[PDB]
Amino acid sequence: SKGEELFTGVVPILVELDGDVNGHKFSVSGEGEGDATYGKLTLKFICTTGKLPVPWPTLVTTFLQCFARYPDHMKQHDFFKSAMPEGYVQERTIFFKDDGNYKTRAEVKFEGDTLVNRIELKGIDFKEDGNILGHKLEYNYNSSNVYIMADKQKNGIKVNFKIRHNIEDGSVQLADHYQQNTPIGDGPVLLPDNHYLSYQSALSKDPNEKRDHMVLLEFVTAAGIT
Repeated sequence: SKGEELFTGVVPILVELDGDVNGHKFSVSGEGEGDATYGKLTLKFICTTGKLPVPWPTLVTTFLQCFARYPDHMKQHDFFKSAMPEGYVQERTIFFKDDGNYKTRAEVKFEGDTLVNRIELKGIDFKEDGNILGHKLEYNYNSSNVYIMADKQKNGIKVNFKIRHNIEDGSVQLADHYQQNTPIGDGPVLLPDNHYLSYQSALSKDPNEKRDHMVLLEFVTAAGIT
């Protein structure tokens, strides 16, 4: 079985990120599970290399759009599942307004019965005491919309959206995200009509975990096509 069928149940997820932000190197491991039928992800991330040198909320968007719930009438527009199990490559630049930038490359594919997202992230030109390195961002998340359109020129899609990280003084740190996805395997794939994914998310902590970590729950629904 392969394609829009592998996500009918709960699917285990793995995340591996090796990072370098302004020369500060770190690694994060995550695990949990997803159920695309309900548009639900549940993940816990632990920084295995010590103190995370950037705020957890700045990595939420980095840490599985294949688990979006697409309505039946939108089900023929779900690129992410249509590319599975071969998977896709995910690339981003994330521009933090008046601060540094992130660049990410990720691989999403089925390894056995587990979906695995392996990510590399490098960040540069961040201020030593900016909102990111100075840990001035509130630990919370707002509701966002993620806009998707086809990029036929690359046999993939182009995606962009803008996240708004709340700062402890009531101001906002903006993060302009630009992303494109192309399949990892060589083959057909579904290219969508213009549409968006509606995101809601929640961050918490595990009271019994001694290490720096993040527990994350996401709800994802496709919309924008009538």
